[PDB]
Amino acid sequence: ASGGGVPTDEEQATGLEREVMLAARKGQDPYNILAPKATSGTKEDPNLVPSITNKRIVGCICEEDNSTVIWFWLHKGEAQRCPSCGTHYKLVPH
Amino acid sequence: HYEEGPGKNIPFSVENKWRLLAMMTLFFGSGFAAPFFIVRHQLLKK
Amino acid sequence: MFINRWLFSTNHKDIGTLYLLFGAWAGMVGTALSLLIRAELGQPGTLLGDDQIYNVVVTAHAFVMIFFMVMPIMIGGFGNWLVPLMIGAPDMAFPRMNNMSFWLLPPSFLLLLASSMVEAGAGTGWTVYPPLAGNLAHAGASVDLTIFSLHLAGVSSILGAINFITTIINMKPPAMSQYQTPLFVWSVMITAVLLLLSLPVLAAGITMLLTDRNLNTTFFDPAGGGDPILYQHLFWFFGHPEVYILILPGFGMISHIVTYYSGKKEPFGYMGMVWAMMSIGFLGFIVWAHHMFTVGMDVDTRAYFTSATMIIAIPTGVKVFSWLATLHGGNIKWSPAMMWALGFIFLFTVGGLTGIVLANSSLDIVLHDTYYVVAHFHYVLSMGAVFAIMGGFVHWFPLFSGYTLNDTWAKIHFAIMFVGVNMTFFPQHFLGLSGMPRRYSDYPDAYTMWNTISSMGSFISLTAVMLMVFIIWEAFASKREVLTVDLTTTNLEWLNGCPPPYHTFEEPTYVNLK
Amino acid sequence: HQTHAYHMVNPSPWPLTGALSALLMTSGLTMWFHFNSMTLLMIGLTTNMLTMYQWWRDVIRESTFQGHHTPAVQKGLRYGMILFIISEVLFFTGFFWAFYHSSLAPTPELGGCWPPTGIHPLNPLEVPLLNTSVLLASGVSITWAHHSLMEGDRKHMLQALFITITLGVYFTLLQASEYYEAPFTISDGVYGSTFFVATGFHGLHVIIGSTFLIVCFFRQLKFHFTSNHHFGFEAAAWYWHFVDVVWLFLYVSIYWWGS
Amino acid sequence: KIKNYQTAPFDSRFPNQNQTRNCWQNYLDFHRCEKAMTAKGGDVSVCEWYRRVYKSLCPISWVSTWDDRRAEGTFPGKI
Amino acid sequence: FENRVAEKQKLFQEDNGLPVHLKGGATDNILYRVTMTLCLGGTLYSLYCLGWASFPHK
Amino acid sequence: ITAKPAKTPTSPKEQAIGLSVTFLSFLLPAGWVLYHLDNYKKS
Amino acid sequence: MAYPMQLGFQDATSPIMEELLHFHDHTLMIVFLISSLVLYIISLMLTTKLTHTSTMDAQEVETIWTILPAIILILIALPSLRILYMMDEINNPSLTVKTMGHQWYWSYEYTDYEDLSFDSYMIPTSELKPGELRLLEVDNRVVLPMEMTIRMLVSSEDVLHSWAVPSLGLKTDAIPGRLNQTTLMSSRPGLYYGQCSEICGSNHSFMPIVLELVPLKYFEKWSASML
Amino acid sequence: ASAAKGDHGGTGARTWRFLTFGLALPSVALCTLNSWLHSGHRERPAFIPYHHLRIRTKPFSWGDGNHTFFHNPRVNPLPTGYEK
Ligand SMILES: CCCCCCCCCCCCCCCCCC(=O)OCC(COC(=O)CCCCCCCCCCCCCCCCC)OC(=O)CCCCCCCCCCCCCCCCC
Ligand code: HEA
Ligand code: HEA
Ligand SMILES: CCCCCC/C=C\CCCCCCCCCC(=O)O[C@H](COC(=O)CCCCCCCCCCCCCCC)COP(=O)(O)OC[C@@H](O)CO
Ligand SMILES: CCCCCCCCCCO[C@@H]1O[C@H](CO)[C@@H](O[C@H]2O[C@H](CO)[C@@H](O)[C@H](O)[C@H]2O)[C@H](O)[C@H]1O
Ligand SMILES: CCCCCCCCCCO[C@@H]1O[C@H](CO)[C@@H](O[C@H]2O[C@H](CO)[C@@H](O)[C@H](O)[C@H]2O)[C@H](O)[C@H]1O
Ligand SMILES: C[C@H](CCC(=O)O)[C@H]1CC[C@H]2[C@@H]3[C@H](O)C[C@@H]4C[C@H](O)CC[C@]4(C)[C@H]3C[C@H](O)[C@]12C
Ligand SMILES: C[C@H](CCC(=O)O)[C@H]1CC[C@H]2[C@@H]3[C@H](O)C[C@@H]4C[C@H](O)CC[C@]4(C)[C@H]3C[C@H](O)[C@]12C
Ligand SMILES: C[C@H](CCC(=O)O)[C@H]1CC[C@H]2[C@@H]3[C@H](O)C[C@@H]4C[C@H](O)CC[C@]4(C)[C@H]3C[C@H](O)[C@]12C
Ligand SMILES: C[C@H](CCC(=O)O)[C@H]1CC[C@H]2[C@@H]3[C@H](O)C[C@@H]4C[C@H](O)CC[C@]4(C)[C@H]3C[C@H](O)[C@]12C
Ligand code: CUA
Ligand SMILES: [O-][O-]
Ligand SMILES: [Cu+2]
Ligand SMILES: [Mg+2]
Ligand code: NA
Ligand code: NA
Ligand SMILES: [Zn+2]
Repeated sequence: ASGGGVPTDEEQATGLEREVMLAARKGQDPYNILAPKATSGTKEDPNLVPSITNKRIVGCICEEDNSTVIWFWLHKGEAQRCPSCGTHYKLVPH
Repeated sequence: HYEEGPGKNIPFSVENKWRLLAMMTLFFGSGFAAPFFIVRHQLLKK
Repeated sequence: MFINRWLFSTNHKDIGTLYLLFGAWAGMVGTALSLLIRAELGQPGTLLGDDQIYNVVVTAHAFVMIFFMVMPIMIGGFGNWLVPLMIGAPDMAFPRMNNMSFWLLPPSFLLLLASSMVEAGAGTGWTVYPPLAGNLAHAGASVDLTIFSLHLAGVSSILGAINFITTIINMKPPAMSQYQTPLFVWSVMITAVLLLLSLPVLAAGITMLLTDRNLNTTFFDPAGGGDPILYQHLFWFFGHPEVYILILPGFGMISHIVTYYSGKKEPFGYMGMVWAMMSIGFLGFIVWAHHMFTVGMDVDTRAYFTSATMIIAIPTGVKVFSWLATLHGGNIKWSPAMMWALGFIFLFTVGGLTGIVLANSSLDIVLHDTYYVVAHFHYVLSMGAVFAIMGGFVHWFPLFSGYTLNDTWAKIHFAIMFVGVNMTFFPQHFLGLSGMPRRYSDYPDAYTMWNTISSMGSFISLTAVMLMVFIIWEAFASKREVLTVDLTTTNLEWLNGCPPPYHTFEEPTYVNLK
Repeated sequence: HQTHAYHMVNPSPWPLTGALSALLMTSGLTMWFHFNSMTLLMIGLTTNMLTMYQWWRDVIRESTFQGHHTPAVQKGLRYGMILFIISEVLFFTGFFWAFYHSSLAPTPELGGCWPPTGIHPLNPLEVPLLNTSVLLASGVSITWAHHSLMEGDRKHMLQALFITITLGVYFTLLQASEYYEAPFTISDGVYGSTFFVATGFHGLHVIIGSTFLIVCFFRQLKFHFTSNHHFGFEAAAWYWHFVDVVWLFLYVSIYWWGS
Repeated sequence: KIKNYQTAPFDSRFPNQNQTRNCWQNYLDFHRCEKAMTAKGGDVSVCEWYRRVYKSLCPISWVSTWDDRRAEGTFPGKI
Repeated sequence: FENRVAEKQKLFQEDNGLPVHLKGGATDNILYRVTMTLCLGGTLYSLYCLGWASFPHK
Repeated sequence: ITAKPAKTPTSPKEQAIGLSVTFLSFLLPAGWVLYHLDNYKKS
Repeated sequence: MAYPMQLGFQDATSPIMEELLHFHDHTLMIVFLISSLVLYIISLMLTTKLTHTSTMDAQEVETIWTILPAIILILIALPSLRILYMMDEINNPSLTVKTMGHQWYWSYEYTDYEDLSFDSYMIPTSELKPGELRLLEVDNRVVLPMEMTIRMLVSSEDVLHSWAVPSLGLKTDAIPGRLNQTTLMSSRPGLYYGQCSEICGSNHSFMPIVLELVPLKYFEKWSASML
Repeated sequence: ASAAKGDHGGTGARTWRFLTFGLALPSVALCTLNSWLHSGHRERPAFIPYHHLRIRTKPFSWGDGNHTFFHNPRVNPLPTGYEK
């Protein structure tokens, strides 16, 4: 007797769960669930780092499989470089 | 919110160093004293 | 607000602070108990009473030092403070369950204290073997209070283990694989797996002891077809993983401290260090009967346990040589934390090597239940686990508090403690080789000289412990606030300042994949 | 405001009340065993149940009503439950080790044989076999309940979950009757010790698992679960399969092989 | 057949450190042999080897307890 | 039964600053006070019992 | 590490007080118990 | 027995104890060597202002410090296991003696021939005869024939104890309900001392073991007089 | 094993309900029948005061101290034998 009566997430998810679900449907990631994919990282094509404030910590895995992560604050303004490999990052506050 | 910063992220006051000395004295001293007084307690039974 | 913050916490840093305060208070209890031991033994004859009061002290000394000082400090204290910061996580996975892991410990400690106050205490050894710990030879509530103390400590650590494993697997930045997490984080994960698997077996065994004592079961009572040796297997199936639980977070802290004060961005041989900690964790589950070489075990079983135990030297040696290779070429900073870590490398190695002597079941026949075992494990615990705790405490005190220690006082403290622990325990090798048994309140006259020296050493360590308290007081009294910390690019836990805000990583780190 | 998906939990008193309930239950068992009194124990059991009720109440408020269980949070709870079950497996492993240690090497006090002289084991083909069919059947019905929930079928989810619970209750009532009818007791040497402590902890977990299923039943009646989000149901089903598998090991080891 | 008995010899059935079953088995064997002889008329002297072995190996208190329980009817081994 | 999850969502998301364990209303406060009173009074009683049991009683 | 000068400097005399108080808090209660041991045992 | 300021093992009284001494010398040399090498390398790493702080390749050197310790372990395990199995070999005893642990004393049974058994208690310090050893003498020693293979069987009638004689290399736990076997052979006459080696309560420190090794004919006459 | 049954294509509630009512509950019903046929008391054996049974190292914390928790007078003797 295949009937219904069970709510769906679309009907009943709420709060942050619902925000995450609705943004994923738009292909957006405001809650940082996905790893961002790097650009070439030049001064012309810096990695664009979104932030809700005017600084954010970056971790730079300089080469694939490095076990050491290089951590630094990225500030609003001119692009900064990773102190180990020089790849460029620029803050995009919003 | 809660207080942030040095001297504020702890459950004890460090505003006065001499009150702090008394508190730390009671705290660590009570731990160190307890086994001696339990030994005394057990000796004064049998 | 005070109750909300400190009794109702869901914050990994405040809960870490609670654990550090609890473990420091326990360390004073355990130190007092160690001084009572060495006062009893400091001259021939009887000081306190017969072996019952003496071995209640010995038993409480061990439980306090292991369950209430080392594990709360390393796992509850450094683990809660550092693990979420080192992976950029906003807290632990189960922040409210985390708080219950902490608050189970004061009741566990109260139960231990109760055990020693009622009747004649639990004079059993921390191994609590029956039938001495059973209801005829230890009638009354003391042993049952000890069992329940262990039950609560065990629940605390099992739920903490679930928390740490979940946090470390699930809450890293999405680009960070397990092979981009710091070695201290690895060390806590592996410790948590050992806790998860071993403590339930202890819990089963001590529950059987409880029912033999109170419900007329006979798991360990031959009159019912039980076997005292079964208890020993269940206990030591936990108890060997337990000593690796006691050292692994120490290994993790030592890796960070040696890397940092060598001026390096990374430890030498990272994947070998991960491999070595996992290998040690695994081999630590298949060697437990080296605690049982004199119980009447078949020769082939003795051969297996001898060989399996010795194999652990190979991954452990990789870690020791990797620490030395981390120093190699460093810009060495002779900080107090570095002194603790260098003392660790050497003295842990001495204690590991006497453990390899004991792994040889033929020699262990003569060395088992003598002070040679006591010497082995105090080199790895008093000069290993504790040296790593002191090194990490001095290194990260400015992060946790925002204030600096006086480094000269901290070097003085290290020097005193180093003399004290070595004077205490090095002569105990001679006492073991020459046949002095464990758990004795007095000894044949020939053993007097080394017992006298050993007890004098224990008083030097007391002076170091008292000076430690003053040094912490002086730091909070003077209020020198931290400004700049070097090497933040490879020590993420410092990058939010000192102390970090209550909430960190509300915005997570950006790590891309490429 | 956060831009990660994890749950910052409100400051909560239940960790402290839970820890104190543990103190009261253990000091209460001590008082009962040694000082002829149940007072502290009854207080501890009461505060333990109150703590569990309000804590898991709050988890429902945080998820169904407040939306804090994002996929990242749910994934953590999945790991949490799996690790919890692993710890419970190892707890039972200690009792199975005790059972095999004593039965593979029966001592002279037993007659040097297993089962011991004077022990008359239950027939594993009577109620023990029935109990086996009951838990196995409930593993089938809880799977039907799970599939009905994922397919959006409220009525058959409830029916299947009700049948699962009924079978859990049936097992518990059968086991209670078998305990009363058993001619051996927990004091009948290591045979009675291993039998009752191992099947006893198993029975406690059946009761725990049944209670968890009943919680899911009433949350389902109140429409808390969606067809895609229902981790409390999944966790109760995993725990239920764990209870079923421990039973099969007990049946083969203690009831059948050890008879 | 002929003595010169000094102590119980090595027994390949019981080669390890735990000799409990060696004591137990020779106790059983002695009393089983004894029972068999006393009935059919014959001589307990054929049981003598088991008697010497269990006496050599078995703690006095075990023998004493086992003897008491046989007299009581509570001995759990089969004789 | 009808689905009233929406009204519970409104109740527990109300912007009133209450922590989740008190956010249902006055019954939460009562059950909290009962729980905590039993726990603290029971803990004091356990300490009295320790005091009693720490000495011999003929 | 670098750090600010002490906000509330602890002079050598103040340290001598803090150190003496710390040591006495450990030594005096234990010393009292051990001094009176004979009294406890002989009871 | 141990003597004042003793550093190492008691002198060997049995061939197996002599094997243990040589094996311990072998192992201690390795322990000293590795400890000293680690201390020396620490000091080497710490005594230069030359630096090299860039990434160091680990693969090659980890072969060395895995293979060399594996070889060392094998060089320990080989003589270790040889003694283990030699210890275990069949020997054919001339005599069996039981000892039963109790709180707090040992009893002994010599029941190969007659029913001989007695208790053996520490001599109280206040009753030592001049020149006797505090905490070590007993009232009734375990008299045994020298130069003969003896089977000792060890059990307990209450809690765990452990029956130990360091100069013969002997330590066998005393477990109620269990009968543990060990073998004993003294190359020399004399008095050989040991102490209870499993915590057993109030007087654990005070239930010692004293073997008295004499020629067979003395042992036989002593045995007859103890009936 | 493939057991002996055999019905997939895209697993589902319908199949698991089929299994519940067509296999699982019938098996419970068969085992329930089997058990009700073989119930009925068995002769309680002669009492023998074996020392490895009816263990009492400490009185139980209920009752008179000498009765197990689910004591059944018909089949559970006391250390002194069956009750009157
Ligand atoms: C290693 C921990 C740090 C050191 C701690 C304290 C340092 C003290 C020196 C200690 C400095 C290291 C020298 C150790 C050997 C000294 C005693 C000896 O001759 O041992 C002999 C054996 C048994 O041998 C025998 O049967 C023959 C007896 C021969 C008698 C000759 C007369 C000797 C005169 C009396 C010596 C008094 C001993 C002093 C008593 C010392 C009281 C403290 O005993 C033993 O096995 C004891 C087993 C110890 C196992 C741990 C090994 C750790 C080695 C670390 C060294 C690294 C580099 C050193 C350099 C290390 C510098 C840090
Ligand atoms: C921190 C805690 C800790 C640690 C890490 C260890 C580590 C080891 N332990 Fe220890 N042990 C204890 C704490 C610990 N132990 C305790 C508390 C007891 C007693 C419990 C009780 O009875 O109360 C005990 C008891 C104990 C016994 C039982 C002895 C007896 O009771 O008779 C044995 C026997 O094998 C043993 C062996 C070892 C070995 C082989 C290691 C190895 O892991 C050590 C490996 C390390 C090294 C070998 C050094 C570094 C290596 C190199 C530089 C490489 C080259 C070396 C070689 C080639 C050899 N330990
Ligand atoms: C972590 C474990 C640990 C530690 C650190 C110690 C430390 C000490 N132990 Fe302990 N000991 C055991 C675990 C430990 N012990 C165990 C398991 C046993 C066997 C029990 C049994 O037989 O059943 C034992 C047995 C044992 C005996 C044998 C008793 C016997 O066989 O009769 C002796 C005798 O000398 C002894 C002495 C000492 C001494 C003098 C110290 C001193 O080194 C202590 C000196 C002080 C410290 C090490 C500081 C402690 C405090 C802190 C580190 C807190 C720091 C605060 C902050 C960081 C804020 N111990
Ligand atoms: C002798 C008698 C001794 C008796 C001692 C008793 C001691 C303790 C008293 C216990 C009181 C328990 C009260 C309820 C605790 C519920 C914990 C829970 O459910 O914890 C959950 C995590 O653990 C998970 O999932 C998975 C883990 C769930 C664990 C549930 C509780 C188990 C307690 C006993 C564990 C024993 C393990 C034994 C193995 C031997 C949730 O974590 P929180 O941080 O809360 O929330 C995070 C938010 O995002 C949720 O919205
Ligand atoms: C946190 C650590 C706690 C450790 C727990 C240890 C166990 C505690 C249970 C002890 O409780 C006590 O038991 C006594 C014996 O039952 C009671 O006295 C009762 O019995 C006495 C002796 O007959 C009489 O004097 C009194 O009338 C009567 O109150 C007493 O009131 C009660 O408090
Ligand atoms: C292992 C940890 C402990 C390590 C060693 C402790 C060092 C001792 C510090 C001094 O302790 C004090 O010593 C006094 C004696 O010097 C005692 O006074 C006692 O003796 C005095 C002198 O005879 C009398 O005036 C007092 O009334 C009488 O209490 C006093 O009670 C005790 O606090
Ligand atoms: C110690 C444990 C018995 C525990 C018990 O008495 O309860 C037994 C059970 C299975 C045994 C193992 C298995 O028999 C397999 C191996 C047999 C070899 O002869 C010795 C090592 C060997 C790896 C054994 C070591 C040890 O005796 C084990 C692990
Ligand atoms: C009330 C509810 C109707 C669904 C809805 O609320 O919309 C129905 C549907 C499923 C029903 C339950 C299930 O059919 C299973 C059970 C069947 C028993 O005969 C009665 C109780 C029993 C537990 C039912 C109670 C009640 O009638 C339920 C819960
Ligand atoms: C919030 C606080 C708990 C304090 C605590 O955590 O220490 C309060 C709130 C209500 C209080 C309880 C009751 O409502 C009132 C009881 C009588 C007194 O007013 C205080 C004790 C008393 C038994 C209280 C215990 C405790 O102090 C409670 C529970
Ligand atoms: C393959 C693995 C990880 C390599 C990586 O992906 O970075 C590495 C890390 C640690 C290595 C091991 C350790 O270096 C220790 C051993 C060293 C020996 O030279 C080979 C085997 C040896 C056991 C190594 C095998 C292998 O190369 C391991 C296991
Ligand atoms: Cu007997 Cu120790
Ligand atoms: O345990 O080593
Ligand atoms: Cu070990
Ligand atoms: Mg021992
Ligand atoms: Na003494
Ligand atoms: Na699902
Ligand atoms: Zn980079």
